[PDB]
Amino acid sequence: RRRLHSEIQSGSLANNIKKSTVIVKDPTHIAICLYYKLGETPLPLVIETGKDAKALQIIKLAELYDIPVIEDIPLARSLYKNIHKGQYITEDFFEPVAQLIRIAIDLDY
Repeated sequence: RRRLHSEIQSGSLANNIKKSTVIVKDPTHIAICLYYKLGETPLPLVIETGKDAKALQIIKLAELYDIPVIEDIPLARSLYKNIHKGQYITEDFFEPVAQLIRIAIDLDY
């Protein structure tokens, strides 16, 4: 039998958070989920975003799945405005996102 629309939506959101590399948040309720996989993605990409209730939801799922969350107001707002879901970060973001990822994760290289 088919699952409820709400279950497909919640399940879909959960899976995208679970596979996120790092989430960048603003306390006014923006959350940006970055995805990077060495050899697959040439650059980090924005996999999910949210504002207000959706931001709160993303942040709570992040806590559930132990995904690193960094507060960075200017970077959250700028990514929100500029890098839409499915898009790679652009050059102005390379250094700030690199630094973000190094806060969140121990590479390696």
